Amino acid sequence: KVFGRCELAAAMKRHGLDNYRGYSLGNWVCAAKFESNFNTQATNRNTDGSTDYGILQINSRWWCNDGRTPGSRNLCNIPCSALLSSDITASVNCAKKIVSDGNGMNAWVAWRNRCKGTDVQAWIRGCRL
Ligand SMILES: [Br-]
Ligand SMILES: [Cl-]
Ligand SMILES: [Cl-]
Ligand SMILES: [Cl-]
Ligand SMILES: [Cl-]
Ligand SMILES: [Cl-]
Ligand code: NA
Ligand SMILES: [Re]
Ligand SMILES: [Re]
Ligand SMILES: [Re]
Ligand SMILES: [Re]
Ligand SMILES: [Re]
Ligand SMILES: [Re]
Repeated sequence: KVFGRCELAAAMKRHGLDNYRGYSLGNWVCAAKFESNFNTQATNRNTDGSTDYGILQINSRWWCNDGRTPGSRNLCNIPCSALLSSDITASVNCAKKIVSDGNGMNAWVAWRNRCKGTDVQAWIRGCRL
């Protein structure tokens, strides 16, 4: 599913991401924009053989199991395929674990490089929330 901006903001808010670990909703929408272009089915294979999955491009080296990333962990205790669903529950629950692990949203390189320090409120501007 390719979400619209405001639609994703509302869903992320229903799923408890607004101000989660202190990160306002716009940070999460911005991250999703630049990680996946709001496409829940986005995948990206990395040169190390791990793969990134879903709206927030969560990586199989640490967070989910895809059966083809040797020596990896599955710290979110999910199949990576769950991160591709039109329902964002699995991606949100895993993202909550990732953002709590020490480095905040810097865990998403695209967030650090394209959202951090910017007017992220613009991503939710005008949306019915
Ligand atoms: Br609902
Ligand atoms: Cl947009
Ligand atoms: Cl915001
Ligand atoms: Cl594996
Ligand atoms: Cl394969
Ligand atoms: Cl699995
Ligand atoms: Na894994
Ligand atoms: Re909803
Ligand atoms: Re909010
Ligand atoms: Re690995
Ligand atoms: Re943080
Ligand atoms: Re701001
Ligand atoms: Re809401």
